[PDB]
Amino acid sequence: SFSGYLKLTDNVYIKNADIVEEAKKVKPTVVVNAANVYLKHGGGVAGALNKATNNAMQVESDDYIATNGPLKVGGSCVLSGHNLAKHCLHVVGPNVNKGEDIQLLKSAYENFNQHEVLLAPLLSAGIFGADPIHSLRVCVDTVRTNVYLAVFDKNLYDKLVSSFL
Ligand SMILES: NCC(=O)Nc1nccs1
Repeated sequence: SFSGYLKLTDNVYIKNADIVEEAKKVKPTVVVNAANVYLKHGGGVAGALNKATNNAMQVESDDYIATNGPLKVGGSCVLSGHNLAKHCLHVVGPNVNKGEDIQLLKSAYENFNQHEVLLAPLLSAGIFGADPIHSLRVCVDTVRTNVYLAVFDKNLYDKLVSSFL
């Protein structure tokens, strides 16, 4: 199972790790993708997860969008986890760099509550522009299921742990 995680709360765990390498080692039931409404996995966590699937995640995502249309900001969809997980939960956190409502971050984390255990990144962090310290706070105050957070950046991981209330 998951190893080397620091326990933050009853159900939230954190590790300085690349989520792609973490998914390949663990092969969790659910890996969370930091998705956009179009499921266009170009950069950040999405680009890295998609590249690990040899673009199979993007091909599957384009078929999903052709059938269903775009997701809502704060929404999610369950697709295949390919070689990374049983399932991928594509969750859309607000992109602050696109002027999206930061209050949607709580709605985005609520999607995690439909899964008993997940491997996930901090929503809206990185190229999505939100404060990762705020994202971790919303995560621990919203998610009740078991979430294993992978933070790629060592310096950010240290800052998150040392500032955790
Ligand atoms: N290029 C790899 C990468 O970005 N991995 C990440 N793991 C967690 C968040 S970002």
